[PDB]
Amino acid sequence: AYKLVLIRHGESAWNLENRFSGWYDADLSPAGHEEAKRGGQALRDAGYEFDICFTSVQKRAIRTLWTVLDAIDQMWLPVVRTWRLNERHYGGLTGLNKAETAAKHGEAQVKIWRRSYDVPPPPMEPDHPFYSNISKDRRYADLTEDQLPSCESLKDTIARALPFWNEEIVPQIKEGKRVLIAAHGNSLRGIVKHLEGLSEEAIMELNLPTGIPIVYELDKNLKPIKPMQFLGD
Amino acid sequence: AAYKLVLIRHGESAWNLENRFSGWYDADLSPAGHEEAKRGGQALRDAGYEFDICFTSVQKRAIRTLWTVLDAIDQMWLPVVRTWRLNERHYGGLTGLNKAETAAKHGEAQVKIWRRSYDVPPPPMEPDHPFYSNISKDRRYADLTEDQLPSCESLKDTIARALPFWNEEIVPQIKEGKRVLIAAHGNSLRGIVKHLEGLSEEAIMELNLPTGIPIVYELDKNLKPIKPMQFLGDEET
Ligand SMILES: [Cl-]
Repeated sequence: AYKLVLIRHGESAWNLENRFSGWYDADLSPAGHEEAKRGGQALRDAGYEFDICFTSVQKRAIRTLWTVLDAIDQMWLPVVRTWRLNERHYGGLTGLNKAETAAKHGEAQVKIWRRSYDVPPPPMEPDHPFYSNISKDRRYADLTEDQLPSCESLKDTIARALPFWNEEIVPQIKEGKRVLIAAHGNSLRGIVKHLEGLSEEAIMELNLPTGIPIVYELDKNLKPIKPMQFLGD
Repeated sequence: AAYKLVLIRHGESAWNLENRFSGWYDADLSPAGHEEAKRGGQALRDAGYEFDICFTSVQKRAIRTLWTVLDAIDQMWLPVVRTWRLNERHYGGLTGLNKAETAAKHGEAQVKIWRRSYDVPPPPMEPDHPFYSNISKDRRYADLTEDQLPSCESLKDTIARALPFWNEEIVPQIKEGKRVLIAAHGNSLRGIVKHLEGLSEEAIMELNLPTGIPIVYELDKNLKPIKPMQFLGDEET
């Protein structure tokens, strides 16, 4: 019965300003850092061991992983980073707060986005304040023109995250390697929806806790044998 | 030049504080060693250095130095490759002893040989040794063949198992134009330097690389260094 472990990073610096970060590379707030320390301790106390870790190219996820590996004394483990585990690309809303967003786009469009699985946000246009910061970052230089989003619905995020699951994480699990994935709410949502065969409405209702190891027990077909469980007190 | 290569040797370890031989023991950085890695990463920030792939050992003093550097230069997203072949020199049965216990147990004639000799090993680390199961039975070495796991290493041994990684995994990256950072240990970095500069056994045993200092190489199309190694930072350091 394979064991798989997910962890979602905690509060960021832009949460403290209630700003949409998306692909903006906000660091953890001091408290999000503390959350990751606690998640680490909870894996230490339970005696968890891994053989390989996956994360995004965003530092709130990476620092969460680093904190956990420090806590469980497995700093030596192989680490693989991919943009395909990044947060959902919130396009033109990147950097705005909720008030600014409602003023610019309307309460109507806002409710549509909050409820919808396949309606993207506005694209990040070249005049956007963070257009260069994100879409001209080196770390994305290898992506083709069609892979680099200017915005993403949840469906888009999941559609680009699941190829990485199948391509690099599934082979490790098949070999018996114990996997730890440190990433973001929306990419992990993709993983959860695929593992559990959830519906659109279901996954959009699922909200993953932060800083808490999420444990999956998988059968030989990598199908969950029971619902996800959490680690801690 | 054709290529830029940066090396960095980690600072003080927790066992440097007890004057104990570390080798493959996975001692963490002391607070001063952590501070040194911060200063080196800052010197890389201020010079605006960029990397595309990082190599390091499987020892947390090297790894943590690398993490601190990547943090300082806002490049935590870079691919990181860890390998035992960049590990510190394995000090065999001397692991855990201080200088005085080593002299008492082994004698002045023997330590004198051990300090001036490129290719005489320390005593092997036997199963009765207090750190044998901590090191040799660490699951992180469980994929090494029997002949690869050392019980002890001369400097020549360390260099001998470091150079194949340099040749097969690092050199292809350099030749692809990728800008490499290597965060490792004095004796493994010594291997890389001796191969890069064609230094003699004598010259490499007299070369002590500064800790916490970015070491910059400019290499030609044949990965030959075009000038002496350079250190980045305030003149003070
Ligand atoms: Cl890493």
